[PDB]
Amino acid sequence: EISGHIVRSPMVGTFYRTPSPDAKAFIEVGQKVNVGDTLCIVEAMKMMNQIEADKSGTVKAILVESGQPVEFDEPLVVIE
Ligand SMILES: *C(=O)CCCC[C@@H]1SC[C@@H]2NC(=O)N[C@@H]21
Repeated sequence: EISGHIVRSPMVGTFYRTPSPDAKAFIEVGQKVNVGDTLCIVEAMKMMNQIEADKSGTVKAILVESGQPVEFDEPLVVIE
């Protein structure tokens, strides 16, 4: 059985769950995202790699661990 969809970081940077401290937190666990919705930023050299969920579904968890540097092909967020 498939485990949904997993999003692996395309490059290296810095994962996160809550951008601008004065925000509403990005797509965290138990969250709902639809093809066309935001996801999160990578923060690679100040590029704001703000990804946008394009597979719809409900986030299951994160393996990259926000606040931690990102690496090529890193499960940023796994959707259910
Ligand atoms: C880049 O100019 C310096 C670091 C910027 C950090 C960014 S702002 C939105 C995210 N939230 C946070 O705490 N850090 C990320």
